[PDB]
Amino acid sequence: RLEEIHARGVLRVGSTGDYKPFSYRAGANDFIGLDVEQAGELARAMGVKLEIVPTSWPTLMTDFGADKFDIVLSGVSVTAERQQQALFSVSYLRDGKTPITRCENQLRFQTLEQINQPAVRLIVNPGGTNERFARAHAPHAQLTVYPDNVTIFGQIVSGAADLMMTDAIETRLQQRLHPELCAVHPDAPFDTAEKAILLPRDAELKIYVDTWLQQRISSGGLQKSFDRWLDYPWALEPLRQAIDERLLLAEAVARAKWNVQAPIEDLPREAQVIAAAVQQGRTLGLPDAWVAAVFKAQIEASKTVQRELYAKWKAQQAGHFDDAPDLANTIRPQLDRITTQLLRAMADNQATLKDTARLIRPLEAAALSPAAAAQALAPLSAHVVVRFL
Amino acid sequence: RLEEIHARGVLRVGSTGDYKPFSYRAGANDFIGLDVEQAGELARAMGVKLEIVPTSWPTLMTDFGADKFDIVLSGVSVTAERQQQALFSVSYLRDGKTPITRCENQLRFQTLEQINQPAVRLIVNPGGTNERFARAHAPHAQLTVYPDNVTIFGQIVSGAADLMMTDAIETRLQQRLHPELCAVHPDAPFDTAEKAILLPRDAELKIYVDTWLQQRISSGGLQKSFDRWLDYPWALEPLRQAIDERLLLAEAVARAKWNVQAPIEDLPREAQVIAAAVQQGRTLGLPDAWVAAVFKAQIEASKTVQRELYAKWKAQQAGHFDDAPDLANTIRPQLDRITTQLLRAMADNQATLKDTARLIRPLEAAALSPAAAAQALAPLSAHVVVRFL
Amino acid sequence: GRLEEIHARGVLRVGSTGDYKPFSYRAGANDFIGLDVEQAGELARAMGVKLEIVPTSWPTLMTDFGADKFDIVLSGVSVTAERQQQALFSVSYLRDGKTPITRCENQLRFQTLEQINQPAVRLIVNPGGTNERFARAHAPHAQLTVYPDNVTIFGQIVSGAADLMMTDAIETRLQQRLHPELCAVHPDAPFDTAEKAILLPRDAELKIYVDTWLQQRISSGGLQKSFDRWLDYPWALEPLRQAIDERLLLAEAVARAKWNVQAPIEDLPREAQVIAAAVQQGRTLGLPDAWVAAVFKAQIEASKTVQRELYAKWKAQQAGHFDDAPDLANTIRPQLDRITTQLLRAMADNQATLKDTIRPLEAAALSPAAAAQALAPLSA
Amino acid sequence: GRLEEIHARGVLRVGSTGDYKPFSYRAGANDFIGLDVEQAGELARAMGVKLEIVPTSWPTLMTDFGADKFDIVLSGVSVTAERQQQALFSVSYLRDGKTPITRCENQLRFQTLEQINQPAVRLIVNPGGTNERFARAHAPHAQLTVYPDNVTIFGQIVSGAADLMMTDAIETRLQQRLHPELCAVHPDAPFDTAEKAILLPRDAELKIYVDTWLQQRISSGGLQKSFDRWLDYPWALEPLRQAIDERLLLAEAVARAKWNVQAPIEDLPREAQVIAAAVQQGRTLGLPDAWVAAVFKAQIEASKTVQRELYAKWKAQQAGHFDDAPDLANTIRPQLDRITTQLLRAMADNQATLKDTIRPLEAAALSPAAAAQALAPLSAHVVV
Ligand SMILES: [Cl-]
Ligand SMILES: [Cl-]
Ligand SMILES: [Cl-]
Ligand SMILES: [Cl-]
Ligand SMILES: [Cl-]
Ligand SMILES: [Cl-]
Ligand code: NA
Ligand code: NA
Ligand code: NA
Ligand code: NA
Repeated sequence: RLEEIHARGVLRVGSTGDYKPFSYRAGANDFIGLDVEQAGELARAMGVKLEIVPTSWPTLMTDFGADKFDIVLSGVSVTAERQQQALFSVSYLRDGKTPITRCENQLRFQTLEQINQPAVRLIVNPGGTNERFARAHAPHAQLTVYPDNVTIFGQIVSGAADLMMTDAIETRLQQRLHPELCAVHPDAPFDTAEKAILLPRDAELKIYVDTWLQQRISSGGLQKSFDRWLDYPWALEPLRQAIDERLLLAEAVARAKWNVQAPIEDLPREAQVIAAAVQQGRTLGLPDAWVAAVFKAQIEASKTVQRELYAKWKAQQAGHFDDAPDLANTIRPQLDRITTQLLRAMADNQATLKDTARLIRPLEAAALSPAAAAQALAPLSAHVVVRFL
Repeated sequence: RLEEIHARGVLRVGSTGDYKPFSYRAGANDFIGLDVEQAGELARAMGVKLEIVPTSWPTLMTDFGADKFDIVLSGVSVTAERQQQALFSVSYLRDGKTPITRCENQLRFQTLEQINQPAVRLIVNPGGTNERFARAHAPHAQLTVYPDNVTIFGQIVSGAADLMMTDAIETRLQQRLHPELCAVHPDAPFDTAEKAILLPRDAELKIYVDTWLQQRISSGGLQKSFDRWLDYPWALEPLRQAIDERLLLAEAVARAKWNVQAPIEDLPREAQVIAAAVQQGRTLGLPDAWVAAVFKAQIEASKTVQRELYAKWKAQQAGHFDDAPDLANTIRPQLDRITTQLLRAMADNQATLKDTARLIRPLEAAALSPAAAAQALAPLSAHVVVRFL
Repeated sequence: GRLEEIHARGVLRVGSTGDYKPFSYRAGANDFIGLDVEQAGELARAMGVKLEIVPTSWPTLMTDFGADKFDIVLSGVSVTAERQQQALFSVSYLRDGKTPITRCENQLRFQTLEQINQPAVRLIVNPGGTNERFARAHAPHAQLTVYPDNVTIFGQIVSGAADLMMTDAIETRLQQRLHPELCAVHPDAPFDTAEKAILLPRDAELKIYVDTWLQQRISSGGLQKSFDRWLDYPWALEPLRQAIDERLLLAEAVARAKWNVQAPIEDLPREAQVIAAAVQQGRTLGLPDAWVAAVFKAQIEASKTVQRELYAKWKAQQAGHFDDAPDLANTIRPQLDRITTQLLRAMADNQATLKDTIRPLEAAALSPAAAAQALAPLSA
Repeated sequence: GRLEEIHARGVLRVGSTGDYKPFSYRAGANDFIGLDVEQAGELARAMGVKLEIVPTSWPTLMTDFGADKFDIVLSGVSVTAERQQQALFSVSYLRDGKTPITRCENQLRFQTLEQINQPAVRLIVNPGGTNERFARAHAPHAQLTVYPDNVTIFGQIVSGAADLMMTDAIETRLQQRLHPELCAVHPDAPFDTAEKAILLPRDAELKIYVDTWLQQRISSGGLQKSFDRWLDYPWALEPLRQAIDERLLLAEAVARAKWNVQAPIEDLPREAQVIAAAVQQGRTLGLPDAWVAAVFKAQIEASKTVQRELYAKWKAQQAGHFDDAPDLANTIRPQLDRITTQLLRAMADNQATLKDTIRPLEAAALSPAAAAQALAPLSAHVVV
């Protein structure tokens, strides 16, 4: 197998994309997380390209049998069912299952006895170890099997189920994401399992991966990676998406203004944007001085992109952009939607935004203008956020 | 002393008003809580009126020495400094100090050793046992002293301090109020203290109070009171304040409209109120159908008050109300402020509003119109809140 | 159960340290006395069962609890959080806490925890305790010897071997009476507060039972009464009683030895010497002679009653020679003279206490008549 | 410390149950052997300190840990969450878990947990264990006897007293060799998974030390090697050795008794009868007589060497009469005949195993020469 990879020139890696902090699909061709980073390092070490292949827990082993990928790096628990068809690496992590529920009912679900009874509405994603564990250790409970995820933890928030039981590390993270949810004794889970790399029945590969892993572990490199991706501000990932998406749109804004040969400064639009942001921010209890600064920065950043393009296009004496979207009817609506998103992210994650060596990953739109990207983030640096509050 | 009370005809009771669930000043002449209810029962038993006298922890004993009140019922810990000047009753409760912090950092602050070091930002209210305990058992930490005890737990939510150490029962409550906060091992506090009634140096009174208390305890009456005031929806208390204050203003609205003999229906104002509420609600992620229903009800309730008054005043041939405030300039502004408050309370406490035998205390404005009061609350009954979500 | 498990087993097992007058004192044997032993009694009666005191100590307190060696603990136990981890408590029957005890000269040297907490000062505590925890927390700079017997620990202060101890203010009220040289430091204004309550296991129905019982006792004045009794109780007399007891138990050996040589029981020379020597020694302790003579006459007559009963028994059995019987002149009579000393010193301390004024001696097992004889001149 | 406290104290204290071949077996005495005893050894050497095995058991495992009876535990301990509460673990040196073992006829009767979990079936486990927890969780309906000795528990299945046991697949691979009548049930496909690792105390510097040590051992093939050694190790011979040992230690009593009557050491009648009776009994067990005779000749000659050494010692001391010396005819010789039985049965089981292939007997304390004599005809070459 190891030769087939070297020949094909590419490591195909299964990843569910549903399991923060291991493997998350933020969109696009944009997977992030611990096990995505590791897949990266392994590819580099073999001297080949990486390809993430999407999978899911229900489809995991059938996708393996169809040879859709070479390995799976996705916070996979070593289990015996899986050992039937597959090899595993040495473990890189030790975890296992603990409950997550609304913060009121933490005491209602301390024990498997408390949990295993017909009163209780249990929820799991399908295919999983999470499904197997719920069927084995809580049969009497009422089990809905809910075939989506990231939004499965919504079902508990909204009272539609009572609790879920999942890996204690998933639970530590989801309690940060949903403040209304709480992890149940995650330092003392109900059981133990290894996390390791799913491999095919090929011993030379297993030896390769294991040697690789043991090196990474002993040298501190995995420990480092674990620190990064747990202290990673998963909560700020929407905030980042909003700032990012808004800036990338400045390209379209420029195209449209260019066609009408509008000037870049549009003082009416600036006043409205800021005035409307402040109003919306007051309803969310944000202070106005700060909201204004934030949005001033967003505008100034946009305008830097615009100015760079206008310069370029004046030099070209460029003409008319044919599939440029409408400013009033398409674009400006999108921008106003994002303003909302951005303000809400500011409102929720005021604490998370004061931590300092817990820091966001870099914007896509530094590709477009690194200067503009800096401008946009400037008033969300911890020091100014503390300055305001 | 017991005779001086009977003579004066009034029991003067210290209460800090800062310590849910014992003693809270919701405004006004409006104290509520366990120890306010108890002060009530003691007054009744002596056959006298109750007067709450405001105090605070910093002023507690000086206010006692100035004979500003007879006793103090306010979740007061028995301590030796206080025993110097004062008697105590028998205990009605046994507690003591445990940390509260963001749900992430539960594990960071399990122990006093973990807590007592210069990295950590500790916060306490002044005057207290809480201040004395933090100075004695955690000197190396950074201690900000933040002189308002109701909004102090905001400072932790918002990352401005790391944790607070306070009575484990206060911590049980504040974790319910702020879902993002979590109590640290409140079943296993760092220490123990009695809660009891602060009394003056007079033995006949002490015997009276103690006999009273022992009766209340043995008969189940205190146990009952404890159940009530812990299951009391403290979270919904602002929501209730907003609905209440808004309805009480309908009295002013009627006075003003009466002077101009305006009609009660104003369909423009109705459309604007609802339209503006829905908009604001969208920014808070409330669903619009529900916000509209809620506010329809608030309007219909206002109009019921108006109609009752108009009828009354036609019968009286009442004249002109001289100090009636301006509708456009004074009143309608206030109403719009309260709309904001009300929406935010809806946004936060969607879960709390689905619990059913945890129910709010009755509105002040049932004095004005019980029918209107019913109308206003109707679309915040659990069944309709669940119907919408 | 738990309340049912007790009713079934037919016995209430109660922890008691036996080291903490006036709550719980082990005078020997199966012979516990004090406030909390009396209370354990009343609770047993109320449940309609027998009482069994189970010995414990402060260092072993909670491990003994976890091994289910007893049902409850009644022993002047402070409510503390460590103990609340494993256990329930009753309602408090007392509110107290820690205050210093020191020699009466140095009362003013140790008014405050600042005065106390410094490296000059020699502090002493019994181990296991709240007393140990409090000394470590509130006086770390002082020099701390940990002295593992709580009854004779107050001797160490008297004798200058430590400067002070810090303990429950009620313990301090008592020990200042027992050692006239020691004085309680502001016991009406202790350094802190604690509840005393009954340690219970994690069973709510029992807690409700005990609490209802206790609240009754408190509200009716019955606990207040019990407190008055057991503080005004003449604790001073307990060594005197131990000495009379030990001396009488030796009459068994005396008889064995005399039997082997078939000596007669009455020995008028020995009687005169014993009394004469007691009186002399008593004069040095300022005891009046008439009284010492009476006391020791009684002790002699009591011894002889034991002897006579045994001689009768042994004549009937035709018992032979007792092989491991100690020598009279060389082993036994020395021991008797040692105890005479102890007995006289106990008399000398408690001359006042013996105007005010009892359960049986251990040696009522041997001869109840002799035991009566021995106590007779400590009436009145 | 902790690593410093060990270096200071000069000794590594290691828990071992002594009940779990091939990891940890207590043959007696201060005589532990196995994979994890060998490893404990290597770790001690690496720290530059002496080893002390501290006995423990599964029921007492964690309480003994909390009482600080030892530093670490190396005993084929599964990583479990209960244990993680009080304790750290090393990296795993093995991945295993539970599979059935039963008589070779009933292999097909117990393929699945469904087949196993029902009231017809007589299940057996040792207590304290993961083995007990797993049987209670995954097979409640079965009849569960809890049999508190883990070495002879597999006898109960052989003898039909229970139907099967469920235990670590590696334990099952070994016990099927030891009892030919028993068979492992799909040990390449267990019902579940667990790590084996070293139980450590809450001290991170030590954990780093042990882990670095272990990762080296693993990556270099040294643990794989050690696994091969201790599975191919002739465990069958350990009872045989116990019987030779016990029999020789009795020669001390034999001498005491003969000394009191000043009997001579050589007794050619007794020799002929011992050998004659052993051969007869051996024929019923299908042992060949020539070999049994050799073995027992050696046992006799070895006994006599002990006797001679003691007689010499006692003549020099002019020792007198031994007062609590047992009777020869009535107490001792019976015991010797009981052990002969044991010894022959151990020979009968391990005829194959005695084509392969030792440490000292306990009775080298008594006479090293005699101990050599006793073992001499169980060198391969004499099994001609
Ligand atoms: Cl998994
Ligand atoms: Cl207080
Ligand atoms: Cl405490
Ligand atoms: Cl205590
Ligand atoms: Cl006295
Ligand atoms: Cl195990
Ligand atoms: Na010290
Ligand atoms: Na005194
Ligand atoms: Na053995
Ligand atoms: Na069963």
